[PDB]
Amino acid sequence: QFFIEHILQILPHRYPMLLVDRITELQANQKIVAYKNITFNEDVFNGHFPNKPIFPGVLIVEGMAQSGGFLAFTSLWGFDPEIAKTKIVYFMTIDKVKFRIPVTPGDRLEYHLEVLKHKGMIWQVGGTAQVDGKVVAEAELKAMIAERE
Amino acid sequence: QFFIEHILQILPHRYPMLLVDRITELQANQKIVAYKNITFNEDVFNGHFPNKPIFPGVLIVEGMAQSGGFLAFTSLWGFDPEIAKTKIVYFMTIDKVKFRIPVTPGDRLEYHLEVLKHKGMIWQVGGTAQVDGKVVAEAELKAMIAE
Amino acid sequence: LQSQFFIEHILQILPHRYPMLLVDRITELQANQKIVAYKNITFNEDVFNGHFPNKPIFPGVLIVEGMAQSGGFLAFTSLWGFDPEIAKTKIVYFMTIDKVKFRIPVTPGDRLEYHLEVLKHKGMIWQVGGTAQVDGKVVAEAELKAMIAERE
Amino acid sequence: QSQFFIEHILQILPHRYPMLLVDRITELQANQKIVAYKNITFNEDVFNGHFPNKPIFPGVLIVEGMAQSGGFLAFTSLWGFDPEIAKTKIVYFMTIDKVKFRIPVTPGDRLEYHLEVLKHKGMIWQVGGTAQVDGKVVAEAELKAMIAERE
Amino acid sequence: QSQFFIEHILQILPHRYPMLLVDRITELQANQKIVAYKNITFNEDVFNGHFPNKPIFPGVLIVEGMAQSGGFLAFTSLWGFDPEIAKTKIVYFMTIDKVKFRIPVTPGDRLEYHLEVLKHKGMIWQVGGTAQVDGKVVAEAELKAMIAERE
Amino acid sequence: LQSQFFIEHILQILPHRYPMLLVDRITELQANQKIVAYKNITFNEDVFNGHFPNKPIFPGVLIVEGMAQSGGFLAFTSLWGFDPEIAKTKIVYFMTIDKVKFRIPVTPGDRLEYHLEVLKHKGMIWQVGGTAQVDGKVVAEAELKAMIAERE
Ligand SMILES: [Cl-]
Ligand SMILES: [Cl-]
Ligand SMILES: [Cl-]
Ligand SMILES: [Cl-]
Ligand SMILES: [Cl-]
Ligand SMILES: [Cl-]
Repeated sequence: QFFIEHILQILPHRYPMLLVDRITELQANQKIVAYKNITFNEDVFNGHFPNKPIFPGVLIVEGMAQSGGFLAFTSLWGFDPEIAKTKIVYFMTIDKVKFRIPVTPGDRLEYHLEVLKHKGMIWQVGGTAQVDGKVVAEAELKAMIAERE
Repeated sequence: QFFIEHILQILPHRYPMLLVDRITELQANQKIVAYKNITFNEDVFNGHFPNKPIFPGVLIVEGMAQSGGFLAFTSLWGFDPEIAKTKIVYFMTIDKVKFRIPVTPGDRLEYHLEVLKHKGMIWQVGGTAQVDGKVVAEAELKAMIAE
Repeated sequence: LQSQFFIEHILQILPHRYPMLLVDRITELQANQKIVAYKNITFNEDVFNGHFPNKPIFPGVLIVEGMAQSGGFLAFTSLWGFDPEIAKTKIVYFMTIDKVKFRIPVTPGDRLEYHLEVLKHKGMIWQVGGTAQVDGKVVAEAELKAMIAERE
Repeated sequence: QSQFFIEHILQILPHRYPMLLVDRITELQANQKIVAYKNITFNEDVFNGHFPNKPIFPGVLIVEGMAQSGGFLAFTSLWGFDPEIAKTKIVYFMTIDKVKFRIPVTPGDRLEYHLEVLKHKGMIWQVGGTAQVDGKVVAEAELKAMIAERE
Repeated sequence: QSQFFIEHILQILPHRYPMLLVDRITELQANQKIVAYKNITFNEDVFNGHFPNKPIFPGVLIVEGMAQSGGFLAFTSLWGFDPEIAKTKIVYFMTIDKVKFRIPVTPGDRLEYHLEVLKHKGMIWQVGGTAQVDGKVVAEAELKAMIAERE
Repeated sequence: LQSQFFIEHILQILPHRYPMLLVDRITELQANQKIVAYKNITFNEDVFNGHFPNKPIFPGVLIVEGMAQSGGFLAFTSLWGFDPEIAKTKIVYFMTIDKVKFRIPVTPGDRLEYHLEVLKHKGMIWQVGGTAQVDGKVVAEAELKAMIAERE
């Protein structure tokens, strides 16, 4: 399990684009289960939408991407902050995205990603986003890990 | 239950000071149980503290005051959005608060409040704030509803 | 229906608001066919504080979002024309997103131009596909299916 | 020293925007008392939600400002003015008692903190005092906070 | 009235967060002058980038506050405290001149705007004055605005 | 010293940060003489929340700020070329603003182009004057004097 502090040392993302609060499950080269809490106290809700708070679907995808990248990175180098700073995880494609249920404040947005296939630095992950056991979204993504600036 | 939509119709608090996401239990003139999710994606963490996100203890208290306010608006006027939209809430007193465990991103901050006393618009309640079944804080407070 | 709309008009049709209204101006609009709009990218946006420190890159998912909002404007006005009163009773919902591909990173100073075309539409169901471009170059491409839903 | 400005507060207190609620220190006696203040203006984010059409500086933030006042007094009383030592320290609230709000604080108010040390041992400080506007008391509070090395 | 609080300023000026830069009106003489102020606190977003580790209220925002004060003066002089009519007008500023900055403004400062009508002909208002902190002239500037119909 | 600089470069020269860095890219630069730069204007900027609701207008005073920052970039690079270690120790202070005229309101979707020339300069004191332009038209005019000083 990894907490926000650990996440912050692996991912370069910061406020307000770090969308993973905690990692509950992690199997190298296999899968990951992480989540992000959804609360009203988030700036996005001011505009999406007034008097009707709905967590953006694209951000649910961004959350799945971040989880997948965290998976791809730790599988290769484990918990290594120094190496994390020397790498970039670039998302090339995203496909098969489907939104079934709206995520709102109060929900625990859980990400479930598994490694579909990986060769070299190219990693393809897929899975779902869930709230209390039900699939609220699904998607497949492909990332490329490379050397930073 | 009362979801955020409902909460917004009763409490006048708005971003970034509305600190209750959902109401799980309510019993007029008795008690209320609600909660707020804590995530890194909240502006308060930029300054509290950099590299060490800790949900402010005073905001935990504010969240309990708000939970008690909801119970007060409802015990008073039931769920009546139009009477509510004309009021605001003022903090009167806060006492006997203790912080046991720090609340952080990933935590589900559950509020437990019971009414200790009340007269007219002045309400006194007390209880705790809990994370995964454990008490992270205790407090008592008195607020006033006003036109 | 005109073919050019400014932020004043976008605000009357779309429900999105700060910081999630990612379309600044509509330059071309063909009912039931296509729309060409754009969003200016500037460092002065909160998103860059966290994506990323010292290296501002506009989130690929937001590029898609801007594409969806552009398509939503096209879908709505393709049916009711510029009608604020009705627009305020409808909300465009996207059900799917496919074949998204990011080719070039978008950065402050860029003029992110959205190019969406109507692949299929029946009733309130709209399927759109297209690209996001900067200086005539494709920076991303996507396909999305949306639903014109009732706000209440 | 007895007077300190925002430059000095920033070097001592760990708090940062939008949670640094002390703008200036007008006087302080080591291990004894500190007088400081925070300017309240409409141009502050909390006002968007507290409350629309009626800007009222949150009561719990006045308490927060008093605590930070105490923290500054605590830190300088232990290590004097030492930024390098202070940069890795954090401050945890332990308890809050007998607080009472008497007058709403609004934009244009100069919120003045008055804290006195009621007891302190090691990293644990118990301060007590008031928040004043135009020489009048708007709030009272007693609180215990702990200075801790960040780990 | 002679003194207007944030509540009143909100009903007269269209400006909102984070561009409403006047917190209270302490003096107001129809067609002659106005004295108002805005508190300066660290808890303001602008200090995040102007400048990190050195909070200095932007000079262009001091002029803005001065302009806002001039506008209130002009509007109230024509129709008094009338929120209803206020919503149908705009105070378009055409020129700014002779502005000099003497002392930087920092968190903890009380920025007091001192403006006076230099000329009023038809829908054109010319105002000038200074920004002061604790009796000291911090900035001066002249501004010209046009009263028009809100669209 | 080149004549085209991007945000990553501007970030390494000017001390300004969000939400007060109002220059996104430099398109032209002549040491000690002139500079042409620009800032993209988008609805997705916090300042529009209050200036004004339902009618986004980029504040005129912020246009002068942008002109000053472009000037600042000119001054720094003229003085020390592209030098991040030395620039990092400085800040910029406004001294005077003059002859500012606001001819056309700037709104989301506009590309605010700054055109400044060095009127006078000696040491850390720089005096510049020029215009702010949108699609070839003069949107604003201004003259200003600024000083570069150690953050001490
Ligand atoms: Cl959505
Ligand atoms: Cl705390
Ligand atoms: Cl991205
Ligand atoms: Cl309060
Ligand atoms: Cl300045
Ligand atoms: Cl303006």
